[PDB]
Amino acid sequence: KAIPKDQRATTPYMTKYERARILGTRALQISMNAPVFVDLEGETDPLRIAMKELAEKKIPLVIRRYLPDGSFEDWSVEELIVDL
Amino acid sequence: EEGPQVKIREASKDNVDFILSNVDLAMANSLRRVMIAEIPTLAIDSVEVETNTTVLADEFIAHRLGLIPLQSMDIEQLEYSRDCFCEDHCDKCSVVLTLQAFGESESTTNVYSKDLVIVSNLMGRNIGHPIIQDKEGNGVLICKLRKGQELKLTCVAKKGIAKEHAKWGPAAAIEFEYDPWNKLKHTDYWYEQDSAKEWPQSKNCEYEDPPNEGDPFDYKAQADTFYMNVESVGSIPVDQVVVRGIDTLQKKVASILLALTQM
Amino acid sequence: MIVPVRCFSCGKVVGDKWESYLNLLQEDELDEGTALSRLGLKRYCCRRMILTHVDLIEKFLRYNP
Amino acid sequence: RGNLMGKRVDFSARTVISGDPNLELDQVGVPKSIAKTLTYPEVVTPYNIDRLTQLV
Amino acid sequence: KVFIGRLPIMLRSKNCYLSEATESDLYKLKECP
Amino acid sequence: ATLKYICAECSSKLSLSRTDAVRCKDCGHRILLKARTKRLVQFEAR
Amino acid sequence: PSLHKMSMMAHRVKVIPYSTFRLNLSVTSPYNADFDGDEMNLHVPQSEETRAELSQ
Amino acid sequence: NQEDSMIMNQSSIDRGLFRSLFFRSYMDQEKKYGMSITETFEKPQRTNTLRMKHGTYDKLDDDGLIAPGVRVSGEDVIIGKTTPISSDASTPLRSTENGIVDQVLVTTNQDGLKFVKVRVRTTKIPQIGDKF
RNA sequence: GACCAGGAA
Ligand SMILES: [Mg+2]
Ligand SMILES: [Zn+2]
Ligand SMILES: [Zn+2]
Ligand SMILES: [Zn+2]
Repeated sequence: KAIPKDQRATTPYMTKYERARILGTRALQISMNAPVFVDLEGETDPLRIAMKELAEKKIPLVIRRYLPDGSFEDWSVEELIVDL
Repeated sequence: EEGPQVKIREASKDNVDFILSNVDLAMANSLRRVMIAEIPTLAIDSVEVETNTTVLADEFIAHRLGLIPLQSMDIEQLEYSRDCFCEDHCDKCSVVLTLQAFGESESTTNVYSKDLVIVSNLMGRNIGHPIIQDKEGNGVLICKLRKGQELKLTCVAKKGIAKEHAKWGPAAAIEFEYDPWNKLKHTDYWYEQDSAKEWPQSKNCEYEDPPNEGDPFDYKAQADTFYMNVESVGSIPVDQVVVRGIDTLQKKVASILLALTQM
Repeated sequence: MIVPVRCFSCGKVVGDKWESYLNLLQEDELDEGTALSRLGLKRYCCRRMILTHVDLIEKFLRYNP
Repeated sequence: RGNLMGKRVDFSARTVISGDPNLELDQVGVPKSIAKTLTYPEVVTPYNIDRLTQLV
Repeated sequence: KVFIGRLPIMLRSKNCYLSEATESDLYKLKECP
Repeated sequence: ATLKYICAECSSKLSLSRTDAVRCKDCGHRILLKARTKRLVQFEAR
Repeated sequence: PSLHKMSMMAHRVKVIPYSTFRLNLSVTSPYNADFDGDEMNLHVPQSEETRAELSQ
Repeated sequence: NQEDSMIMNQSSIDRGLFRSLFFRSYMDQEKKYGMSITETFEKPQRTNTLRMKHGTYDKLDDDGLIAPGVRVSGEDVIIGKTTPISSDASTPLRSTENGIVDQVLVTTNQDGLKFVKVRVRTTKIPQIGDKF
């Protein structure tokens, strides 16, 4: 039933899988002519556009992390650390 | 006399043993490569077959026909069919050969390269005649027949080079050696006991001074002097394989300058 | 199955030499290592070409149409 | 076990392998023949629209 | 007297034609010696 | 002038057309062959 | 057989001639592959999402 | 030639090393349906069926056969056959394959059926994935 | 297409 942001306990870093899904999802959406929130500086490959959206933390997505019990923490890709 | 030099050691219809001197090895090698791979020759390249009653399959025969050496002396005044202007081929770019054979005898009847005959017009240039070095003058035994065995086909020979198919190779093996006493140490001799005893001296050891062990190793040294031997299949006379190769290579090195210039 | 024209390895013309090698054998009663050499076959790639050839066509021939 | 946990699948290919000293570690040499059979569904987009039209 | 089916013959068995056949017989018979 | 088929064993030409029953002439056998197209085929000698 | 993670790995395509899949010699061992005639399967993703999964 | 593969001399291959003939022989017949309802070796066209192979019927003579000498390839139709109904059955060359019709053979089944075998030769030249 | 049988990195 979702955990309040001030009580979140998971890694504040982004996981290989989170990132691969984030990049993949945006690139899909970009491929489908969705709005791009970055200057494609001559870019044209939706992945690289997405890798670039991610590099500038302008991806308006949220990872909803599920706990084994069913509850969850929502994390903004804004706020996730990407030393990954 | 000038730059690189030659001395000829033996010579025949089809073998030139000689010595290159005062040259880059790379150069000596390039000539070797060119001689093998890039000197133009005529060989049968298309075979239309009207009748075949042989134990040998159409293409099996076709393939052999490509390997019969043809007179390629004046080959440079035949055009590459690719550049000639006719649709397909003409007299300007190709020689037409014809082969008809029928087992007349009871005993097995033999189809030799001698049984080819040039139908096209030669414009009187040395070309297309099958090479025959044969003692009884039959040339390559193409195929064998029994009785109702009939072979009727037609050949179109074109200009080409070994890079495209080996059938166009004017030269067979090319013997190439240097520094027969390993004085450059360009090789390290495998041995059980004595590198000297196990490894046979080359004929060319006679043509350079033995190293004499009371001597420091000459690192300054460099490979010039190369004992070569060219052997011609016959489509072109040996000497010409050497020359034309020299020429062919040169033409290449030239085309480079020429492109350098349209640049 | 019939003599190769030209040795695979080096490319020396070989298909003319067949009947000679057969004759250097039967009539001259030379042995192979000489019969081959008499035909100026020296680089062993060319030696093997003739020495180890099995001329099956001569069998194929014996069937009829 | 054989229809659900596993399946025969579309967009797949197989052939003899051989190794290359001249490929980079993470690439694979694909025969032109297979390249021509195997497809990728690309969406028409302003980014690709000309290149895409070119291939078509 | 009476017919009772057919027995497949092993080639080159006593009962097969090729048993007694000669080399040139075979070649003529379209059969590899 | 022109054949359709060839006897297998005796190899006489046999120029028959459909609905004729398949069998050689003088030769008993029933094997019969096709005889190549007059449309001369060509090969590169490579 | 595919007993490893490493038994299926993502590669960059390089379309080339001849009819073999060519691969870098050093990736030979995690596949268990030798060129004594062994064939190999190649699957091709269809979604933008799935190629991501592969490359990432 | 690393790891149980080998380098082979192209020049040698040309000169004829390791080349092979390869033959495949396709086969067919007309199957009677008791009361003389039979099939047919023939080259068919359109005509009320429309259910027939999607490659060239044109290599066929009028006996639904190819004369041996012709290049085939793809699903060229090597044999033509037909079935009635109360108006296809043709045998295309193996999709993956190609070659030259080598021998064609027209004869009878132990019954009395039109029985046919078509052989096709190809030469196979040593190429890269080939094993030795 | 079932089913049986035989042979491969
Ligand atoms: Mg293996
Ligand atoms: Zn011309
Ligand atoms: Zn040789
Ligand atoms: Zn007959």
